[PDB]
Amino acid sequence: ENMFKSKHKLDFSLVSMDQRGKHILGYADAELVNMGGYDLVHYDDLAYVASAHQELLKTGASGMIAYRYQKKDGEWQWLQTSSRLVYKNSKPDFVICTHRQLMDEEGHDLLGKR
Repeated sequence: ENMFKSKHKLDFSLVSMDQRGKHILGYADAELVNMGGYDLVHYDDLAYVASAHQELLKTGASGMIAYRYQKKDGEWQWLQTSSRLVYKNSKPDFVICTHRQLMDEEGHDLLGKR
């Protein structure tokens, strides 16, 4: 359903985002090129995304229960992301992420459980 995917480097910087994700967030391709992994992450969620970044690179998978990504209009879009390392050859190559939109009341309910 309203789930979208995005490709990232191992440092979490954006490589690609599907059209559904760009419609939800409101950004064009030129606005997301060479965009850092924490660029649009809410200040209150920097440490949380950072720890899931460490779990991802050490284990190969990670799950972010609820965090905030700033939309182009200024509003905050709560997300629920599942990250995984994709292997080219037999080395970690890039990161694939599967997100899901969350309502404001839903993301704030998960804030105390993440």
